[PDB]
Amino acid sequence: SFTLTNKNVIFVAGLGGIGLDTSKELLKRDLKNLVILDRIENPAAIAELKAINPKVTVTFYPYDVTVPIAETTKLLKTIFAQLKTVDVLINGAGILDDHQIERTIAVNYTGLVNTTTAILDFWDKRKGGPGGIICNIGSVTGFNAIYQVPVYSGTKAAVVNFTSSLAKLAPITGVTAYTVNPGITRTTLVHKFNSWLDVEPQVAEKLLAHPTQPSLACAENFVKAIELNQNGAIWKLDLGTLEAIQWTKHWDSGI
Amino acid sequence: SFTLTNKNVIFVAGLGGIGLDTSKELLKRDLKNLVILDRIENPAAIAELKAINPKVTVTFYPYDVTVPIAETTKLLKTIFAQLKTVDVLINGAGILDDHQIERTIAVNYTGLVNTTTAILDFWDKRKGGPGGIICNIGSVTGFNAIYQVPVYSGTKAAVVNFTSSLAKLAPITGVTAYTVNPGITRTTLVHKFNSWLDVEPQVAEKLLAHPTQPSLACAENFVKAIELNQNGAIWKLDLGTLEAIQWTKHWDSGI
Ligand SMILES: NC(=O)C1=CN([C@@H]2O[C@H](COP(=O)(O)OP(=O)(O)OC[C@H]3O[C@@H](n4cnc5c(N)ncnc54)[C@H](O)[C@@H]3O)[C@@H](O)[C@H]2O)C=CC1
Ligand SMILES: NC(=O)C1=CN([C@@H]2O[C@H](COP(=O)(O)OP(=O)(O)OC[C@H]3O[C@@H](n4cnc5c(N)ncnc54)[C@H](O)[C@@H]3O)[C@@H](O)[C@H]2O)C=CC1
Repeated sequence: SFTLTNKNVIFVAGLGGIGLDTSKELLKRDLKNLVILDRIENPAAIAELKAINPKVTVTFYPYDVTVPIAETTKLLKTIFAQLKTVDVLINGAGILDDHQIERTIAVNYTGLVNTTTAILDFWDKRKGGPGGIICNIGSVTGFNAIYQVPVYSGTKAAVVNFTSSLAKLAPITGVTAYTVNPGITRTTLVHKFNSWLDVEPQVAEKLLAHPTQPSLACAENFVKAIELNQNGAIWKLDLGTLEAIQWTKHWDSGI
Repeated sequence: SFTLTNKNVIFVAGLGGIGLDTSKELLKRDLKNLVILDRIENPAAIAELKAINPKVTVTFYPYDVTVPIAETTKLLKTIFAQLKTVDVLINGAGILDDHQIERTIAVNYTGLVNTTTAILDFWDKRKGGPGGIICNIGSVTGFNAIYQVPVYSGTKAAVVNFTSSLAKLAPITGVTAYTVNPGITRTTLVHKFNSWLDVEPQVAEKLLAHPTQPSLACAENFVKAIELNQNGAIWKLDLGTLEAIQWTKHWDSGI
């Protein structure tokens, strides 16, 4: 059975609203190492995380997912030299700002793809690596968009589809994967944000008038999903529950 | 009832395998103008297109969809100075090469989004424009991936999701939209191509063992879908036919 006990986890975007709560939730278990990679530099959050569980070593490295893949490789080299093995990679970076088209795509899709691609060099069983687990943070918008943020939603559709494909490639690579797709979660991401071409200037207000869940509840279900360790899962973390999507079979390549 | 008669159409990627056949099919109708934008330079094809229908004016402009949006704006300014009005925009650029991660995303999703965003400056009714129609070329891989090209399939998932959102924004912008999503079509795109991290080196050979359709049949159904002019349609152009797809409602924002 899978357990987080004595595991080495890399958490990209571990200091954000959902990230920090998920990091705190993870530290209730006796991981060996929790390595947080983020562009947020918050020494006080790191101090808090180090204080939760004395049995876990918490390390922070500054990281911007939009750098070229060679730079990600350089940092992974440093982290694998420090840890030797990495069991789980959580790719959680995301921005919500449809005024930033290039950056939305670079952070939410390209960066996630590149960190995954870069860690496959250390883990791919075809290269003699040990395999690994990838947990990608998608979004319910990858199933059905928030149409007022069309660019963002399309990036999340890409993450869901890409992750489902990674899971189908597990037999070849040895790396399993799944998405955790939160519903609307109360963080700074959704407190105030820009709709594409300002189609809906009151998008944040309108969205937050409907049901949401706190980041603590999302984090609880995020770690429960990790512990279930189900390759190919399309987990939905909405309104405080943990559910899973049955993706519609519209077409099949035959291969 | 919508008609292509006397319309002005901009077709990005109108000279490729599907593109050129669709351009020929469009010229069976009495368009006012067909403006082909592509990075392919094929003067013989442009002369051939001009000769199909003497009532239509065919103009070619070299164009690479990966340029920054301000460049696309400069080109569109020129086309609107040339023709005054544009009725339909077809975004059809695509590459299939999972060894080119950044370029696959830049061509298949970012470029499409940018051309759409640039033309909205001219068409958005909130900018005093006349509205318009956007036809985006997706792919069946946006419904269900070819998992051996996970980066490409994710880009197409993004196009389908983004286009659906454009259609929901029509009441605000005046710009309607739909995707045409071909199944496997016999063009040079699929004769030989690279899988992500070479997970499947014989991906083209394996895929081509399964059913494919001619690009001419795809083109016939592409123009039929344009003539149906259904805002929000998700068209599947597979095995020589045209069918709508009903997208599953897994989640709803409430707005
Ligand atoms: N809050 C919500 O309603 C939902 C959030 N999501 C996703 O959850 C994840 C976290 O979102 P929240 O915690 O709500 O937002 P947030 O804004 O508090 O956190 C975003 C996280 O991404 C990191 N990040 C952003 N750009 C980065 C870059 N270039 N390099 C490295 N890290 C970068 C931030 O520093 C932070 O760790 C994102 O992937 C978001 O798209 C999914 C669905 C719902
Ligand atoms: N052939 C197939 O099985 C399928 C094709 N598709 C899509 O259909 C479209 C056409 O593909 P095919 O005709 O089969 O392949 P193709 O390789 O013959 O045509 C690709 C087209 O995209 C253009 N393009 C590529 N990069 C560009 C750039 N940077 N700027 C401007 N134009 C650029 C090419 O010059 C050409 O017009 C693409 O969007 C492709 O993803 C969708 C599903 C099935």
